[PDB]
Amino acid sequence: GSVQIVYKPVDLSKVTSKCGSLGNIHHKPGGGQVEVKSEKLDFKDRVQSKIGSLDNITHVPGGGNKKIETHKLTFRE
Amino acid sequence: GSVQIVYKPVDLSKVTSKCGSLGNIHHKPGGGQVEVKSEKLDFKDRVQSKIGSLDNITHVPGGGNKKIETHKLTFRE
Amino acid sequence: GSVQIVYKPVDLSKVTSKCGSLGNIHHKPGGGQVEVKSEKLDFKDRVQSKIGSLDNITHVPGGGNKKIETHKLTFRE
Amino acid sequence: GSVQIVYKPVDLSKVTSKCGSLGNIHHKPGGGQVEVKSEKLDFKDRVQSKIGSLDNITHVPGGGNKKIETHKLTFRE
Amino acid sequence: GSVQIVYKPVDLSKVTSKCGSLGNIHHKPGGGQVEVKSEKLDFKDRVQSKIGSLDNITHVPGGGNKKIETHKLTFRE
Amino acid sequence: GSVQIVYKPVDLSKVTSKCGSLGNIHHKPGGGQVEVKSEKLDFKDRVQSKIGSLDNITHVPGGGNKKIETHKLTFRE
Repeated sequence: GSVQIVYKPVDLSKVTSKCGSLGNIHHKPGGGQVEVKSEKLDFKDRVQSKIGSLDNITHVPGGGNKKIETHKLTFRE
Repeated sequence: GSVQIVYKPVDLSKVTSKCGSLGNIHHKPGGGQVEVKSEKLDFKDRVQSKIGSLDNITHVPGGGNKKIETHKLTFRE
Repeated sequence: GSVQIVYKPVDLSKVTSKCGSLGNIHHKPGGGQVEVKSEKLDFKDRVQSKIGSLDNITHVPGGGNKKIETHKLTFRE
Repeated sequence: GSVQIVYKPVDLSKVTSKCGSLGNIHHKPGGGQVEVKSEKLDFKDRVQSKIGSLDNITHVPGGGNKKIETHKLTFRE
Repeated sequence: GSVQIVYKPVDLSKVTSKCGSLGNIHHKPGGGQVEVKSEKLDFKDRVQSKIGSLDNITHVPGGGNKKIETHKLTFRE
Repeated sequence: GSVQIVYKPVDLSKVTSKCGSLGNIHHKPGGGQVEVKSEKLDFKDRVQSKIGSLDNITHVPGGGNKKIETHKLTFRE
């Protein structure tokens, strides 16, 4: 029993963004309140949690192009 | 029993965005309240949770092109 | 039993962003309050948590292009 | 009296020529005579002149694309 | 009296020529005669002149792309 | 009287020529005669002149791309 595998993906792909300008951008979020009251917190076994936040963000990329690839090859016996 | 596999995907694909300008953009979210009251929190076995947030975002990419590929090949016996 | 594997992915991919200008950008988030009151905190077994934050961010990349690749090959017996 | 002028022409123009081949080209102009007889020549005040020529030309550009722009802004008082 | 001028031309223009080959090109101009007879030549005040020529040219550019721009801004008083 | 001028031309322009080959090119101009007979030559005040020539040229650039720009700003009073 002979197994022969060949894996030749050939990728010539271009992700591009030509952008003349971005210009003025104003972010004016109003002030807020986030009150939380909890008596107990028994976190365990890979628990990820957030308890109380106010997130203000201005993410402005001059081209935010994102390319994600994933190659995977699994062989058994 | 002989198995012969050939894997040659040939990709010549272009994701593009030509954008003359973006210009003025105003984000003025009104202030809010997010009050939460919970007595107990027994989180376990891969639990991901958020308890109390006010998320203000301004995501402005001059070209936000996103290309996602996934190649997968599995062989058994 | 002979197994022959060849792994030749050939990638000629370009992620690019041509951006004439970014210009003025104003971030004026209003002041807020994040009061949290919790009696107990029994965290264990890989627990990651945040308890009380006010996150103000201005992430402005002149080209924020992100390319992520992952090659993986697993052989058993 | 206040004058405010903004001059933002945004040009994203491409002049291109894809040409597989040019190949053989033969120029065989027959010999000629250009006899001129003039008694006087009183040239003055920016006079440009040619008196007697035989012009043989072979202008072969592999892409002779020519882009000409002109921006002009004049302000008085 | 206040004058405010802003001059932001944003140019992202590409002049290109992809040319697979140029190949054989033959220029065989026949011999000629250019006899000129002039008694006088009183040239003055910026006079440019040619009196008797035989011009043989072979201008072969592998891409003869020519881009010409001119920006001009004049202010008075 | 206050004058405010801003001069921000942003140029991202590419002149290019991809040329696979130029190959054989033959220039065989036939011999000629250029006889000129002039009694007088009174040249003055910036006079540029040529009197008797036989110009043989072979201008072959592997890409003869020429970009010419000119920026000019004049202010009076």
